[PDB]
Amino acid sequence: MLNRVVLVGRLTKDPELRSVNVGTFTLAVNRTFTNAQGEREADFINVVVFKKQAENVKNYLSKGSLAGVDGRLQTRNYENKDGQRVFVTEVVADSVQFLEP
Amino acid sequence: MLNRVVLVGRLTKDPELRSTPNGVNVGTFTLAVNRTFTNAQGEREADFINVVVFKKQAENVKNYLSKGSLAGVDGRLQTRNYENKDGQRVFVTEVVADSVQFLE
Amino acid sequence: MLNRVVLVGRLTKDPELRSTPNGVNVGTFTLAVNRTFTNAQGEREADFINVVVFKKQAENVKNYLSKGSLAGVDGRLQTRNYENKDGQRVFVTEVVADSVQFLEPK
Amino acid sequence: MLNRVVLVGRLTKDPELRSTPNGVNVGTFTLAVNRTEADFINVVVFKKQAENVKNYLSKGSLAGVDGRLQTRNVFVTEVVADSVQFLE
Repeated sequence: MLNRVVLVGRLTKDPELRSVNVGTFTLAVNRTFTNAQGEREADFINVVVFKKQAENVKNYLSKGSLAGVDGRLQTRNYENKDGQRVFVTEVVADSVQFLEP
Repeated sequence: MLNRVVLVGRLTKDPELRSTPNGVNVGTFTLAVNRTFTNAQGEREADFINVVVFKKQAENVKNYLSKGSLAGVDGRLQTRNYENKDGQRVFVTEVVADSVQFLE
Repeated sequence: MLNRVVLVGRLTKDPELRSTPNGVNVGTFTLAVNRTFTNAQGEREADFINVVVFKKQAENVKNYLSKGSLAGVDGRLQTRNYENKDGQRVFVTEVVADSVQFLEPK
Repeated sequence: MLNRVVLVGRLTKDPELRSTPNGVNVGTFTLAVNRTEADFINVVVFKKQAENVKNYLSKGSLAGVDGRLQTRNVFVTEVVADSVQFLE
């Protein structure tokens, strides 16, 4: 079934590599509208990359970089230290685009 | 900034409709999108995505969609975070649908 | 740069298979995807989008899909331009599909 | 049925102004999207958003587009945009 996600945003932090081996960062995607006082909210979207795509993100992207992301939405579920269940939704990037020279 | 999500899937359960303290309709359902590839043993697994609609979009999805209905969703990916009963910080990301298309 | 198209529609005709100078099979069909809004005349028009598939995916669409089959298409949008006898130009726009989903039974 | 197109590229010229028979304003530009050789995709915007694009974007500017795909006739298919997002 069809599953497609496209985002442009800026990384909140420097990307992490993680593992089997996965590259990870979170993208702040400003909304296109504001309230009457110009306050603009954002969404903080976790993205995961693999292989050379994971390598490209590690060598090009840093805190604050504007990036383009194209992928699938995948959901998983785990339990943590305190004994709580966490519901995870993320973008698994099929192609990431560095939008800055 | 660009924010676009398009999915096709089937509802896992029947949709729920509600009215905020302010009296606008909010519709909720979860969409199961089978993957296009297979896992290490040849299984095709699914993803279970929470979708949100408002206003007439929420009404029409409530009266027309039921458990198992094939639907296409066009919208944006939005993130929230709250502190629920047990006392947890819970991070929710969900699809806010600009248009739901009844495919059956 | 990002280039992304997601469509659902019904095939206008039955799909075509062909095999290039090299051997690879190329699948061809065009999709009628009705608009979500209405015209000044109160009913619903569609847009007719050419789709291109390759390799085994193109085989399946030839073996499974027919005129009227509802299908979903995911891919990238391509533009090229070439000619013919009247050596003047044909402007083609199409979607080359990364994945097709057959939304009806067969 | 679903019809969504999302691109990022650069305008080949400055966007143009124009209006329909019924006086509605239209802004056009063609978008040079890069493969990863380019694709050259015409984009249409409407009403006030045409005033937006004409002020914000010029030849070479990096814009993202989000919208529907539409056919017209001389066959022509364009991207009717729901929002152009000025990135540079």
